[PDB]
Amino acid sequence: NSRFPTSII
Amino acid sequence: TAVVQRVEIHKLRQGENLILGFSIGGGIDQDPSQNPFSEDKTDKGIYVTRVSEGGPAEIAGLQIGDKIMQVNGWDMTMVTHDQARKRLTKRSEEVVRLLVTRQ
Repeated sequence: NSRFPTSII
Repeated sequence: TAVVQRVEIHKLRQGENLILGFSIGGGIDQDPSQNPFSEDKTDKGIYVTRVSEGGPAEIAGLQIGDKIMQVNGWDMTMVTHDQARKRLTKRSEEVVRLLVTRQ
């Protein structure tokens, strides 16, 4: 989802 | 319906960085309606959106969909996405304890 950004950590 | 879990992640060095082996979504600056993991679509909390097979988070017991309530005692319920990211990735911290809830 373009509108649900996620970040890898 | 939700159960509290406490996990203790030991970060893995990957080059210059210490990594945790998972991904997050959410935050008070984001659109909570787009979070597929929450029960309440106004929930602006930080959720685990992916877990790396064999990584530190998996070994520690973290699971996709977990809601992160605290990191090393720091409240994660009303933070921006970037604040959450920064709290999880302090270069000085090799061990991070997460308080999560799991549906």
